[PDB]
Amino acid sequence: SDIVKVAIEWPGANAQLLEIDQKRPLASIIKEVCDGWSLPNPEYYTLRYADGPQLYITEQTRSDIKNGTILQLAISPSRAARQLMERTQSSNMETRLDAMKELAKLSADVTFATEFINMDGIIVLTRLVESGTKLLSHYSEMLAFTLTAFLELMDHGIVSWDMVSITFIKQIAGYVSQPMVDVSILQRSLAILESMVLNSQSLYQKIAEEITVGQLISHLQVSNQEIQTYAIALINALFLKAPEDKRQDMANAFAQKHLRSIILNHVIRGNRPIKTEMAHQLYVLQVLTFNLLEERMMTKMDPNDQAQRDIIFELRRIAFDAETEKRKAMYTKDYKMLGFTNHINPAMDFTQTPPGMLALDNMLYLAKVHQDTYIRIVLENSSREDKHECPFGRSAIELTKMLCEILQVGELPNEGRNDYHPMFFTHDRAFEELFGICIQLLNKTWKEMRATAEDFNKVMQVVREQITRALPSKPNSLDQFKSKLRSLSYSEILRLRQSER
Amino acid sequence: RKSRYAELDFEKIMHTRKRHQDMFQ
Repeated sequence: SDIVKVAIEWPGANAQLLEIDQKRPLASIIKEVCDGWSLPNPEYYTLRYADGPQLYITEQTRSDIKNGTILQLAISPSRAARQLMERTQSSNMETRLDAMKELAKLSADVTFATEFINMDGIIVLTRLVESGTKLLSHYSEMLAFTLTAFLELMDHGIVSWDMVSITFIKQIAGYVSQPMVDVSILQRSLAILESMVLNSQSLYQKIAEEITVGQLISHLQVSNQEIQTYAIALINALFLKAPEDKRQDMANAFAQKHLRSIILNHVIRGNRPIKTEMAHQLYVLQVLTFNLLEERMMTKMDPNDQAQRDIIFELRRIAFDAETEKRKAMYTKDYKMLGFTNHINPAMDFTQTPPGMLALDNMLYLAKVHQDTYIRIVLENSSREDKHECPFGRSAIELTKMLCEILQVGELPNEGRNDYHPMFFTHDRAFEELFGICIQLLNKTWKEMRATAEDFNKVMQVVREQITRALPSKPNSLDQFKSKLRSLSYSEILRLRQSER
Repeated sequence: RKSRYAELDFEKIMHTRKRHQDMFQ
């Protein structure tokens, strides 16, 4: 009643065509097949798919066999695992190489892997890496197969990553930290370190000590996109696993060794088009990078802290002192003409989280790094006692909040996204630079709308539309982003809105 | 303080398994 038509093949023989009763034990089928070819000891054999990854057939997966499938009679997984336990440890180096090749093939099959793992097969591989001689020089091909088999076995999730010795860890890290070796070995070594880091806080700690920022970044400079992808993956893994209180230091260390420009020049603008898995790693890197802003975003100012109040005083001084009766008039209004809602105690405005102290950081950056722009914006609006001034303090806080929303500061990385904004790979302080560009935009839009204070939320909405219609054009640089914004003036936003209506 | 990343399925988010499969053909 429940039948599947298959052909079963064996080297040197003609196929047997069977109508397999799915109620019959596989052992009965295999004995039939063996008898057909005069093979003794049917219990030594099993069936596997002839095509694809050639998986072993079990009483489970036999249900998936489609009519007309070609199967092969093969050595059973248990006997194959025992044979490879012997041969991967042969003193005959050709025997060992051949065995490791076969082990790398079979280890992807969980039916085989469980047999091999249950004889401490993984320890055969780790002991070889720990103590084998001339592995990189004389036996690099064998070593690549060894590492392939190791990673395939570990990927079945049967045993904990914490089983690995400090000696094995150090050897794998050694392959990464060395003036680059074989590409196959480096690829697998990076892959193993990534998996170790992701799966164990203990392994993360040991690995973080064994590899330098410089060594990791150097691997981004190879022309091989898979090496580059695993290098960024390992970097991402270290960031993901780093304690909250160490992640910022790590970012500064990578930044000082030019991680960003190396990615820009060797990946983003590289000869080889970026394929999906590299794109995904660039997405994760950008998510982790924006999340470095999250703590400050959620930090409230302490309005009773004189040092923090003094930062706002400094901000005001930089602008107001660039302006004498006029200057006096500004200061008599406390912080009103710097545009804070809380005129007398602007520190209170920085207790809103988001954006909290991040907004203060952005303002101080603009004032220290782009003083002329800062002064222009404040002074065009600090003597304005018609209701048309653009309030700097209030605007900057709301803009910082808006940028955090747009760029999704605080969002976790997930499996489904591969998107990133390439212009953030073009400047060490791209977030702060973006703030400066967007506060100039906000002031331009404000003036284009002849806005008053009552219009504040409407202007912010236009500015939000401007920014978010510019980003999907994927500007290559901050300058390109600026050019794009110029093509989205208030009058253009009006036209686009009308076209929707 | 705890890590904001402590609770996620790191291999799944990182596509670790898929990348191995790509590498091992």
